[PDB]
Amino acid sequence: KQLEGVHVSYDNSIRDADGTLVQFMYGGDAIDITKESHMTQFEFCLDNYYALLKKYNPSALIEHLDVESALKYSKKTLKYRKKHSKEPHYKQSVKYDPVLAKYNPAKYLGSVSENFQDKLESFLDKNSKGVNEKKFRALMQLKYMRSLINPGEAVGIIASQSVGEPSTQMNVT
Amino acid sequence: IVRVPIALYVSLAPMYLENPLQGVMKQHLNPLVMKYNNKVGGVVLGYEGLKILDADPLSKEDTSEKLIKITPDTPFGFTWCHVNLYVWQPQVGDVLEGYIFIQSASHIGLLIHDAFNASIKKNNKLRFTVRNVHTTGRVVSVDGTLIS
Amino acid sequence: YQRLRHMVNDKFQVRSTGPVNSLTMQPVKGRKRHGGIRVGEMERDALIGHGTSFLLQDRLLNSSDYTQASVCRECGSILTTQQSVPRIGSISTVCCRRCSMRFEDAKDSQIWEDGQGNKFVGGNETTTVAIPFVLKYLDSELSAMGIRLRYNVEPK
Amino acid sequence: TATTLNTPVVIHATQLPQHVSTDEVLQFLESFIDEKENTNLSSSISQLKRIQRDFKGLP
Amino acid sequence: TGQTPIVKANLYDDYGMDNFPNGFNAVVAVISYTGYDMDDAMIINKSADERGFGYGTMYKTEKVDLALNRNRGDPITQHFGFGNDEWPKEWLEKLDEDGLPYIGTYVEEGDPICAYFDDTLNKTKIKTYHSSEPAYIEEVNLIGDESNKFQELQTVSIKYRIRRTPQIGDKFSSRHGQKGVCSRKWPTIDMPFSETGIQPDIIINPHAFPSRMTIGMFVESLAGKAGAL
Amino acid sequence: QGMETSTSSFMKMSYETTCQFLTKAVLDNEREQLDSPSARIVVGKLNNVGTGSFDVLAKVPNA
Amino acid sequence: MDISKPVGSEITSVDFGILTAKEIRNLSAKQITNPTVLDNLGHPVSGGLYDLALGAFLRNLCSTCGLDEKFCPGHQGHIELPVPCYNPLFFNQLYIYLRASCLFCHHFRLKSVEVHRYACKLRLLQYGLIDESYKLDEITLSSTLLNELKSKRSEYVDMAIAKALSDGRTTERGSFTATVNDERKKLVHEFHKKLLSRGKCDNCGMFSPKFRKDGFTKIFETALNEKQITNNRVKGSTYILSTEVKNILDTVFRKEQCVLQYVFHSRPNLSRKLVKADSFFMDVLVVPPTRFRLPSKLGEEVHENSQNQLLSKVLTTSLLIRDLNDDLSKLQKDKVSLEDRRVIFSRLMNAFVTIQNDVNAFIDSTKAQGRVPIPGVKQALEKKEGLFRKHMMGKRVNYAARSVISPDPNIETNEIGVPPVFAVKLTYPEPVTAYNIAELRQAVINGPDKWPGATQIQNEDGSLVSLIGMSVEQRKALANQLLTPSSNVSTHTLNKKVYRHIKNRDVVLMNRQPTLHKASMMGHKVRVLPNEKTLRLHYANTGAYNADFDGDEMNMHFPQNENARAEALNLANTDSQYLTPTSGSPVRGLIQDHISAGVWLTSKDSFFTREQYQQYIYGCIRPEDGHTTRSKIVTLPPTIFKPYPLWTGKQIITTVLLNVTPPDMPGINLISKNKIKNEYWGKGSLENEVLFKDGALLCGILDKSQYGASKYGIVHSLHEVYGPEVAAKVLSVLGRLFTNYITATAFTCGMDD
Amino acid sequence: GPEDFQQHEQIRRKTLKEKAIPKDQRATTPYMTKYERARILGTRALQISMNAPVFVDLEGETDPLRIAMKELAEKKIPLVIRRYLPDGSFEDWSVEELIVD
DNA sequence: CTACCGATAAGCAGATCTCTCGATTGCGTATG
DNA sequence: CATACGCCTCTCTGCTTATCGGTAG
RNA sequence: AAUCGAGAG
Ligand SMILES: [Mg+2]
Ligand SMILES: [Zn+2]
Ligand SMILES: [Zn+2]
Ligand SMILES: [Zn+2]
Repeated sequence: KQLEGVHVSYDNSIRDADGTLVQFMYGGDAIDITKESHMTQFEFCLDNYYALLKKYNPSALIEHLDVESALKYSKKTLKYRKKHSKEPHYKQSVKYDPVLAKYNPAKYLGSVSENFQDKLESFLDKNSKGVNEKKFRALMQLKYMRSLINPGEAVGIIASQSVGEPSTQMNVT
Repeated sequence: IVRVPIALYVSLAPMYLENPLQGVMKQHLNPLVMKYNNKVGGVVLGYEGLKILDADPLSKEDTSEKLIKITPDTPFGFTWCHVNLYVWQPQVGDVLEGYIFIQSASHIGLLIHDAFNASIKKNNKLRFTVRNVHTTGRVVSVDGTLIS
Repeated sequence: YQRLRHMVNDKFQVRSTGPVNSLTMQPVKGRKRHGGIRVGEMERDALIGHGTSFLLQDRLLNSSDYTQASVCRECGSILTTQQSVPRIGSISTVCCRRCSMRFEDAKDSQIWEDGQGNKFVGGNETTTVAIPFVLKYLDSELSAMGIRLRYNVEPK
Repeated sequence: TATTLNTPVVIHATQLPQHVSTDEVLQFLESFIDEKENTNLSSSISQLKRIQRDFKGLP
Repeated sequence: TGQTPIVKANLYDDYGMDNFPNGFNAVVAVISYTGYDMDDAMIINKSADERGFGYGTMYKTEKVDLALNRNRGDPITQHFGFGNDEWPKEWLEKLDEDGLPYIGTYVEEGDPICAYFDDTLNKTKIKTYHSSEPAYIEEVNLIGDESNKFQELQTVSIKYRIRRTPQIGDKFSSRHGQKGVCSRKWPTIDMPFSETGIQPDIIINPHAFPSRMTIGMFVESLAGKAGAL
Repeated sequence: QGMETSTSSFMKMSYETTCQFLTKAVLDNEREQLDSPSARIVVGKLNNVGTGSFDVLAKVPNA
Repeated sequence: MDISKPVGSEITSVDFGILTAKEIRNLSAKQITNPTVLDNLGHPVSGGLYDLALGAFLRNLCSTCGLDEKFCPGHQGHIELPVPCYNPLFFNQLYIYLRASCLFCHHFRLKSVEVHRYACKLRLLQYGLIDESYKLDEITLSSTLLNELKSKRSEYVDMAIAKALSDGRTTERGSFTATVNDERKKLVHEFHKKLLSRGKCDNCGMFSPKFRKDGFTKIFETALNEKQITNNRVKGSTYILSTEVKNILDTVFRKEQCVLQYVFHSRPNLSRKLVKADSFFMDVLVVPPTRFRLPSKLGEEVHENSQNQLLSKVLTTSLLIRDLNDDLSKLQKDKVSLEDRRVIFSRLMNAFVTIQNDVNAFIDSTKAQGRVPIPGVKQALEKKEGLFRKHMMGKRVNYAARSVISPDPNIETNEIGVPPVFAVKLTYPEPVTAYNIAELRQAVINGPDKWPGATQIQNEDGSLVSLIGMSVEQRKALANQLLTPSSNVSTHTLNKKVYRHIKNRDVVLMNRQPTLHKASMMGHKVRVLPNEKTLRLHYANTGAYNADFDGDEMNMHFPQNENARAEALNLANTDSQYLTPTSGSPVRGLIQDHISAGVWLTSKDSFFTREQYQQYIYGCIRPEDGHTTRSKIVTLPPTIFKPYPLWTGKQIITTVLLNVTPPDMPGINLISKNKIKNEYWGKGSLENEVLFKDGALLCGILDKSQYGASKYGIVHSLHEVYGPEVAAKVLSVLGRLFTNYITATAFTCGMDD
Repeated sequence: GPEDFQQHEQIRRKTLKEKAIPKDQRATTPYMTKYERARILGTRALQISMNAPVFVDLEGETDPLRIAMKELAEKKIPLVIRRYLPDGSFEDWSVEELIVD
């Protein structure tokens, strides 16, 4: 009854129908729960790259987009975080923010989450095979672009159902 | 005979989505011609300068393509429109020139202005005054009063 | 093997149209009366979660109690309106009661008469909207409690 | 009759009426059916031929 | 048509429940063959169904008490029968001479049940059957009063009959909680057969047994085959 | 108690204690803005979540 | 609703309000005079509760509208009760405002400086200024000092609002949000608490008497104190009438109009209407129309409406007090029987109590007193069985069926088995066009019995025609004259609508209560079957609906407009919901017997000859029904060449994929496992893992883990690679494959197992 | 009387003009979301059903929803979506401007 | 000294899917 | 003895309210 | 129409 109105705005932020804002990103990444099926399944993604291309056509989904600024700022911020290395969160600077915060995740290619980038680079450290890191990276980024919750998705209803329906199958309480 | 630019919110038929000017005129104006309309009153005659509005705020004028807003329930679209009504206006106390069609002792059956019905009551070219106007009847009409 | 008494001839039901509840103009309850089946609160909430909005509007307004009521644009109320009794050859007109005064009190055509014979001139500014009949019932039950509801129409 | 499909929702007026001149009378008489028919309502638009002759000649 | 259970308890005879057979001894095949019975459904034999398997009727009583208006000395305003007014002969085609219907007449919606000439309205009044289920009449019991004072006839009790043959969607259940709606009348040419030459009249899935854990059904199948043999 | 401070009075009234939320809305002369999904269902307006989050126009071809 | 009668106007908001006592009098079509609802002869009685002025009643032309029972919408009337009655809704607000009021000076028993502080704060909060309302408390730093404080605070607030309006942080209507609402309610609550705490009035110095209450419609006051009277004298459980409380409140509200406008208006009052304290008192009741108070015939018994009962009771007490006033004037001239005059005055007081309690009963059933109690207006819309929940959130609907469900593995997984009886009853109004007359004329010819057919034909003028009682030649004339030009000028943009039967073209809504999650209500393309009267459902949807076949039934709603058709076909259709948004795990897939048959067909020990292999593939696929992609079935090389050509089950799965999967697309190179440990197959077995490649199965076995309630399976990867549509078709094709297979090599269980 | 209507009209038109986005500042998704796709198809279907003009050959079609899907494939649909924002603003993306899937 | 108030255990108001059948409906006393 | 007209006792949250004293005018 | 009773998933 309370969450029945909250729904993703066309700004990728979720906010109840009175306008008040609850979150700026769904979970912090704007990643659709249904569509996040194999985002981190990079081995399957690589094994199927050539089949996945026929649906993530770059030449059909590149013109009406910007493909430079988001990736450039992404590399900039990635290097920034890498250089700062490990230090307690209250000491680290905030000179650089997540890319989706500044760049539209649905208009600017490469504007993706931070866990996604870390795991993608970690599994790209395999160096085992055509298919090259550039084409694989571009296709994974287009996958992330197509894996975003559409605006107006009844996210509040969906969350209320996801937290109530499993409760049918139910020393601290 | 006066011109009244009015703004109306008239629905549009999906059948006329390829001719909106005619789809507005033939659907909301011809049913107003020669009818006592509660904005002017006289026999509405002429629909000059019909301009269809545009639901796009940043729409430069003179454009031959316009937007029509579609109701969420039905395919019929609504919009605002502008047109000069250009309508006569006979009222009480105005000189009226008429003719007599068929003479009756109780209520003369006559068509004023060669087309418009009327009658002459009991207690009451020619330039006769007007006491009242009959528009709740079958046709547009006005009785005759000859007291002076 | 036992043949149970829950046979399918006592369980199936379909309605296209039929009887409606008089005070809500919604389909009646029950099978033996040829009524409807309730799409409840949980089903409505499920229909919202899908985002299928017109499904929700069809299963909660369009096919239950959709009525082309009349609302006074000047007044802002639904159930204060009334048809005008026609004179000889006239055409009946929809007119307001709250927004109308007596032609008798104030000292041509803008005068309308009700059935009892009184003559009024006044709030002849009612439009037609699309509301559930449960809205009119709720409006009546609120007005009987001393509460007014002004409804704002998009075109004024 | 007179449902939405044949009735404006509202005919709110924007300005006060203005009259015309005599040179706007004989323009409408000679250039209306030229711009309209050069249906069933035609049984109610025939009276314009009567209105034209009132301001043109002898009825 | 009911049958005694071959696999009966000893108390089926101490209490004497042979007077009310609630079912029949069906040849059950625990087989996954048709696909039309996986979750909880089951399949009957079309031929067996057509030879009287599980047939039954339904009986419905409808009181036709005509004292709905008269009250304790008020005149009898309605008498069963036909008056000297206009009444189409299609009514008599279904109605007996006295206004009550015959026995064993096929009745549907809109058919008259009983007619009577109403005194005040000077017109015969019929009554119609209220159900979308075609029916046959069983009896018409006239009803009087037990007081020493005698009256007219105003109450009649009618019993109806309808053929409730077992169609797909009906629930048949074993005696071990293995309920399941009939999902299709499988034609006997399509049914599986054995060397002996019998198509089982009931097909149930084996996957109903693991989760439900009814070995009683298996041992009842075994005991039933042994006892019939 | 956790939904007292919400602009949609229809949501609260449909939820529970319809009377108390009705008094709190009539007394402050709150103008229910008809934007929560419950208010839309109360009045009969197309819901704005999903296929009601936008509008639809029609490009005519002629002036 | 109808799609060919659009509505020009539309509601855009709604604002509550108090129904003023004089507008109803202006509105009302008739007063209510006598309690007796009806006389004999079956006729209405003038001045009763069934007047013709309040609406049509049983073929009685409405004396107000003049229309009949099918067209009279009802007309409200009013009952004029003499003594004003407390409105039971606002009793607590009436008590709060009456209390903490000084009838002596006609002001609140609180400092005017603090009262103006609260009023300024509230007028700031009306525009959403939250920080300004808190920095207003920085001016605190006797008449001259107090007036200086008032002037500076009001000037500051006016400047703050001017700055906010100029910058754009507000508009003319005001800025109202959840945070502003919280702040405003918090401030109002603290203001009421501070107001109802003071002792003697601080604006004059005079004590005022206290009040009490024994609940609702029960008003009393008290007497002063032995020391208070001395304080009052140097400064200078009685019952209270409702009119007395009203007269007390009128003055103080006229005095405090400023604070009351900033309390009784959460939005900036544009209408600048006053706040009249008579709003708390119902001087005149409203009677709902006869349309809303009609009785019903449950056979011969007729029940009088309970609203009529309570209104006639209120009117009985009204006539009692009115006719008691007639004899109170009899003792007015003879002022010598004052004792009996006081007796009937106590009688008048008790009649006041009774009428106030009667209106309290008429509004809230519990706010009555006395111990079956008749429902009141509040009780009519309060709870689950009230009005909001039972008739506005969820309503019974037309064009919706219901029946027991049964399985049918021979319908596509996006389909449902519609019985013939529904298919001749559920309908859909198809407006006739030149692309429909081929089939719509045929539906009209066939009529309401022969599916596909039609039940009604809705004429161009909106009139309806029924085909139920017509002949073949008559319906032939109607169909041949179905589409024709309309000579009516008004309906020159409308065409005939045919209420055609539900074909297989359409889509339907299915719902198995309780609807725990959104996936339990999807859309299915209808397939019409000439079998028994039950809905037939594929097996994969049993997981989504949590549905069994042990006697389950589920509602089947038929969308009646293209908006809803396209809604259910694209956003809610069962194929577009392969996974659930609970955790992104799959929810669809074959369930038990197809899985156990897969463990056998994909077993390494199973080979199939040329004939058996080709039969299985064709029965599974049927290219004539669109399951293929190459316009001709393709094949595979047999595994074995000598002595004779044999195949394998894994090859059967491989060619099934190759036939459903779109061409010129690499097959699913998948690596996963299943629920079967290697040691079960014997030493050296590698069946625990499945090795798909180029659209071919090469190791392990298919299982539940690759189709059903398990992740990272073959159907899950087919979903991930070709969308959900191809995964749905794979589910369907495997359902028709493991079915026709299990007929040939059946599966059983017994005591030996 | 007439002039107050002009004041209302000017106020509403100026508010509408200020709410909108000037055809080039719009920064919403270029992808057509599923909800927009569904409603676009349905509204076009309804318009065709009420006999609105159709530009593509029916190919022996009977279903207006199928015809609308064919139009969307051809992209000859005269229909403009208008994405409203939290506070309320417009972005009148037309048909041949969005990328589907 | 006492009022202003800031905080100390108790009374009450309101909570706790859809469906199909069937049966029955409070009494006392006053006039004819 | 029919007919007709009214009086009558086995949950939990969260806000109604405490008795008294701390402490600056 | 409510109350009570029997059941279905
Ligand atoms: Mg079940
Ligand atoms: Zn009004
Ligand atoms: Zn009426
Ligand atoms: Zn005072």
